[PDB]
Amino acid sequence: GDIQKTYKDTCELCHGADGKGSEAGKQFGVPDFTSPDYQKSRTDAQMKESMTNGTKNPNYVKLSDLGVDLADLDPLVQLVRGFNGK
Ligand code: HEC
Repeated sequence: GDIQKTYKDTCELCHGADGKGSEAGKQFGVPDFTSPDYQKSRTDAQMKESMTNGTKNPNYVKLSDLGVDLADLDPLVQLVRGFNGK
């Protein structure tokens, strides 16, 4: 549905259809969302902080700069969690 469409349209280019990082995402330095070790290293609040505020890393565009509806943040975090263990 709508959240999966948003992921396909403005996240998958970097994060990949499998969450592991496309060739582009690996060039930019995405994490591996399928890694259980990566997943458990971040709380949901920490993910949301990065997505809302940006990080120290100049390669990461905060999601409001991508134009993403702020109401999509929580479901996008849940979608990212969905890659865990795949
Ligand atoms: C390339 C241009 C990207 C697009 C489009 C999106 N993301 Fe991304 N993301 C990217 C990088 C290079 C990184 C790591 C380095 C950094 O920029 O900070 C990330 C990181 C994330 C994370 C992890 C945050 C954490 O605290 O561990 C999440 C949860 C994330 N990205 C989600 C995400 C979503 C939902 C996107 C579409 C709306 C999206 N990203 C786009 C690179 C790129």
